[PDB]
Amino acid sequence: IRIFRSELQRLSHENNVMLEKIKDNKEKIKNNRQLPYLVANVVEV
Amino acid sequence: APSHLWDIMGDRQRLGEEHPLQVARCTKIIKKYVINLKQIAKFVVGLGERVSPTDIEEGMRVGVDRSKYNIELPLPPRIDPSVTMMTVEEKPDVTYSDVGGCKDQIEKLREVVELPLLSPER
Repeated sequence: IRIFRSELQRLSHENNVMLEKIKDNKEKIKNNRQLPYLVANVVEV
Repeated sequence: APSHLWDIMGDRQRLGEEHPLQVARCTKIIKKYVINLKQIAKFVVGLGERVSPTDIEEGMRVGVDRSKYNIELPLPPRIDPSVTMMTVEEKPDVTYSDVGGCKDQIEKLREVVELPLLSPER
């Protein structure tokens, strides 16, 4: 009984560790986004 | 003679890159600024260091740097026409006393033109 509840409890902990990597990637995206870009016309999707 | 005094201050205003700005008219204001160049090129920029947020208005020529586009100084709009610059004269030779006669073609003009300009509170 305690084994099934221990895996689900550690699942939220492992998600928080990977969430810090996602937040660090978003900071890299925000650093990669700087106001001076250019505008283009979409041809085909 | 005047060229010698201007060469002293010409170190910061020439060697450094400030003046080489690309002037273009701003279109959309998001408070991201969409500005179309003279070469028909659209881009996105934002405010500067000393640039005030209330100075940028819709449909105004805004100079930006050619390398990394950023707002630097605003400029008065409608810079294209060169014709109306010569239409304004200065100090006409004909004076107010050159018009002869006591008739009504004088007093009627000064009351609807000169009167509201000189005494708007009347």
